[PDB]
Amino acid sequence: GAQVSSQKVGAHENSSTINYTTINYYKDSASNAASKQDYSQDPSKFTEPLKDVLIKTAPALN
Amino acid sequence: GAQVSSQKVGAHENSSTINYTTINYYKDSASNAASKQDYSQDPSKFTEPLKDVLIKTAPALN
Amino acid sequence: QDSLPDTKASGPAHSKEVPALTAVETGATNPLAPSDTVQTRHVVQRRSRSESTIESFFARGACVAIIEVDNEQPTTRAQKLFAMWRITYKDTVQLRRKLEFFTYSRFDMEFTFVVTANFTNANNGHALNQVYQIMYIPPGAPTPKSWDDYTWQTSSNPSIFYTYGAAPARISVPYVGLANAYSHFYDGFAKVPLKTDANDQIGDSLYSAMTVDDFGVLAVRVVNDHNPTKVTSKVRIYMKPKHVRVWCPRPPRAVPYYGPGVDYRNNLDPLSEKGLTTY
Amino acid sequence: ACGYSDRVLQLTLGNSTITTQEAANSVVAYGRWPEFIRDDEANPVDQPTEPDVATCRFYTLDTVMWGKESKGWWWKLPDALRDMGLFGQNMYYHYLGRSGYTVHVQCNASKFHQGALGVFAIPEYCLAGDSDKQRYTSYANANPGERGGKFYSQFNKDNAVTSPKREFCPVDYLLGCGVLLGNAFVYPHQIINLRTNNSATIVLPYVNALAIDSMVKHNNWGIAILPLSPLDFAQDSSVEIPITVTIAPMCSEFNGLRNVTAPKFQ
Amino acid sequence: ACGYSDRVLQLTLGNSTITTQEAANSVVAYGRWPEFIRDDEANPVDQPTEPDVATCRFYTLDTVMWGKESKGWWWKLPDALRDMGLFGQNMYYHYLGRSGYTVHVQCNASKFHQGALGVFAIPEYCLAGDSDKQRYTSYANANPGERGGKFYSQFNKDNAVTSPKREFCPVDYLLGCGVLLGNAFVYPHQIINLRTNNSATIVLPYVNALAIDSMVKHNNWGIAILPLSPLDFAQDSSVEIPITVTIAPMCSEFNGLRNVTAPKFQ
Amino acid sequence: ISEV
Amino acid sequence: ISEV
Amino acid sequence: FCGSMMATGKILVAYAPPGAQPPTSRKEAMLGTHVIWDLGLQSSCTMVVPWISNVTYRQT
Ligand SMILES: CCCCCCCCCCCCC/C=C/[C@@H](O)[C@H](N)CO
Ligand SMILES: *C(=O)CCCCCCCCCCCCC
Ligand SMILES: *C(=O)CCCCCCCCCCCCC
Repeated sequence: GAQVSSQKVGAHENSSTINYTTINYYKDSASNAASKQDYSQDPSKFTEPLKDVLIKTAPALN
Repeated sequence: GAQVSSQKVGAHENSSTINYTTINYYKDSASNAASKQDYSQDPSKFTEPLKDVLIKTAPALN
Repeated sequence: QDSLPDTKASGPAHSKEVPALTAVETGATNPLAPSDTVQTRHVVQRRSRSESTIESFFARGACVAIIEVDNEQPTTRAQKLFAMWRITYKDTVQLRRKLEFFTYSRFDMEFTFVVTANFTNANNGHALNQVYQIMYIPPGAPTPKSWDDYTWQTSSNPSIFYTYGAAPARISVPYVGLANAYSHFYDGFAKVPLKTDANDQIGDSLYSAMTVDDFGVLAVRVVNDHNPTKVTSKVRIYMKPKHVRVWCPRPPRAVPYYGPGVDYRNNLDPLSEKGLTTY
Repeated sequence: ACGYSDRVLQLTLGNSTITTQEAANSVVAYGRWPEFIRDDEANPVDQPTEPDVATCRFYTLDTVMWGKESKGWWWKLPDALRDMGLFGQNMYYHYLGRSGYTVHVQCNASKFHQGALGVFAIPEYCLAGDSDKQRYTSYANANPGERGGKFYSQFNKDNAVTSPKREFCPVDYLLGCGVLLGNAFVYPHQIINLRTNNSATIVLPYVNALAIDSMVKHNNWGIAILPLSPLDFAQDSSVEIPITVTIAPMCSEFNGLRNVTAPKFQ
Repeated sequence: ACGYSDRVLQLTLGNSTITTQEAANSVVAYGRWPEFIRDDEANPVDQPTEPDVATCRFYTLDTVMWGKESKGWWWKLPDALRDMGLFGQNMYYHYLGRSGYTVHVQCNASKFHQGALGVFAIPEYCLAGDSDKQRYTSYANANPGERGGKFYSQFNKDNAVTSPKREFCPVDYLLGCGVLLGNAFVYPHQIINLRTNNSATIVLPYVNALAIDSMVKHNNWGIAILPLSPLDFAQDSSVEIPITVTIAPMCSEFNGLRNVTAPKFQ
Repeated sequence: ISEV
Repeated sequence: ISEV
Repeated sequence: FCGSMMATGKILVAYAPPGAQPPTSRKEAMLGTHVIWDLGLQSSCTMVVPWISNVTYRQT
């Protein structure tokens, strides 16, 4: 049940993919730590919530 | 001897089947934790303990 | 792979494509990049937004309560042999303000408890190490009337027994909301006055409040019987949201909080003075 | 070639049509068009009523006048429509109700007038009260119906601690709720800037932490219209022009039928 | 074997269920179950509202008492339901409305009581007036709502030719309209004969010479309940037992929405 | 180990 | 185990 | 019903989802969920109060 993932390495020693290991010890998922491997999204629903979305090179009002 | 099972996840992080691991460390089963993976049953032995069980759309007294 | 987009090289323009002009009346933000209005070079971008994900913005224990509880001889007056705190993030301001960038949220909650004690009197002997019971009392369960009445038997409510000097206690709680998300803002009432009501009190309720007891209370006591010298303790509670999702962004609080609603009262002047043409 | 423009639109719902020849495109809040509760998101088990064209049609509220000293107007939904035809009847006969909305704000002037209105649609628009007592605005005062309310330039605390008014005191640059008005642009919005357009159209999905709720107890959306730039004309000091708000319920469904709710407003 | 009987029925419509354990089967008038207007029989072109469960449910009218001197009762449809929940609201907000109905008449007594009620459903039940003036019953008097009207044993002509009552004078053996009561059996009907049954159930299709009409101006069906054999019990001379009428709209659709009709009844 |  |  | 076999009657039992005036008359009660019970050989009648709620769980 060990999950092995890659670390995003910042400073490098003068010594490659370094991995880390996680095992969940509890049945309830609320006990789990955060994996912090989080995806993102498009801001459009806030920055461009327009019915006809127009291209930035074209006039906004036609 | 590790048992790996799925957690039923409630809140989800913005990151799937998350598993947890269990190993029993003692010979006596009284030492074990509870697995809480418990099955249920039919209440009929209490709600309908009738010798002729009739269908709910039919008259109870025929 | 999580880096931000690369800057593209771009050169001069003389054309009918005009990205610099727009109409903000439409409700949209103009998605320009520097290469739309200046000549840029190519830059391989390596920066990322790893630390401003919703999980990383909230991934800190924030203090939400300081509960004081004493261990001394039970006298007949009002004492603090046990204390109760109604669970909330609105008694402090810092975590409240970060959650209120959003209207709704869904998360699990980690609570860590830091406990400190001190003597109050110069000396009436000493005290042996104290054990603390923190019992969660959900809405509807009986609340203690004295520090050792039957409710502390805790047969069904969860309790933590913490030993002084041990590492801070810590537990996690699932998403326990009655709705599909927690509401940080509720524009409504729990009751409506009807025309046929006998009097006006019947349908009156507080604006923007939902249930009365919300999440219940934490009841804290020292389990030890009293020593001859009095010992005062404080339990500080730190909340950390984990496995966080949030919906509908809001302007952040700009003037001091005045209660659990959105009311304001003083210091309604957040901006300072600066000349229009002063750098 | 044949001539379609994002400035000219026709909206038709039920038996009502709106035309505008000076729009600035239209906003669909949070990119979500309204929809009915799906079976896998359903919670009350009784069969819902869906009045469809009888309630999902444009209702025009009473016109308000924009003058040089106007500070702004606000309405809450579904409250502003509580007395509108069969939408109000279905709202009060049922414990639960759900609805999205098309909001169309109308304000024409001329090529020699100037001014800009900010039209913001805010989920859970909690407003601040008028006194030292917290969360004390009463139900009848929090819910003005189609009349809506107004903003003020400053906090005037109700002092008659004897017969408190129990009203909101929405200060305009604080958006009536303790945040700065300039950041209200994170909410779905349009601007009616008189040199550019004469209307704003915003489509609102149902937003709540529940699939359906009590419409009588809870307002889902607030509409706030504030003069971002004040009205002005020629060199006259008392120009006034109308602002008319027309709103249509969309994908209305109701659950929990019984006798009618009759709130006490007066 | 498991036990189904044409004496025991359950009717469920919307959020309402009726049970009876002493029915005498049920009548579907003219063999036609209610239905919506088909496209090839359609006439108004606007999209109809079909409130479905909000209006097609059982409404119970006020109980009337059957005593030894009762001559009979009559109601008209849709009039008896004009003030019933959202059926009445849809009826008055729309120019046109169409509906079929399930009528369930309830009257229990005991094995020692006797009497028989005739329950008749009559299309276009025109009733006769009280005076020398022809066709003079007024709108408010022709339409009693859920209260219904009564029959008489004889023609009592209104004589105050000054302030005429303008009421119906329905004589019972003439079915209130100049024909003999004994021939009313050509209309869809059941009999509640107390030794046999305690209820009558009749399903009524919409019947009219048009696919849809004004519900406010025109009643499609009349319900007439007359004692075919008078109530009697033990040897008492003043026995009374209740008669309760419960009616449910079926396949309701409405066209022509506008502001609400408010008839003048008083 | 034994996943279940 | 499960590498990701 | 625990009356004698010779007793007859019809009873309306109703459920009004919250938010309006609590029913004081049959006329108001019959506009909500209801069952009309006819007394007879089947001695008992069941009314089901359907889950009709805004929140996904109510408080006890
Ligand atoms: C032994 C100690 C157990 C402690 C158990 C605590 C249970 C309650 C956890 C509540 C987390 C609350 C977060 C806030 C939610 C609110 O925003 C909203 N009012 C809900 O609609
Ligand atoms: C997946 O889990 C495969 C086996 C991993 C073996 C190492 C387990 C370490 C101990 C976990 C104990 C959890 C609590 C009983
Ligand atoms: C199944 O058990 C396969 C092997 C699991 C390896 C991890 C064991 C961790 C230590 C268990 C010690 C128990 C007490 C001696």
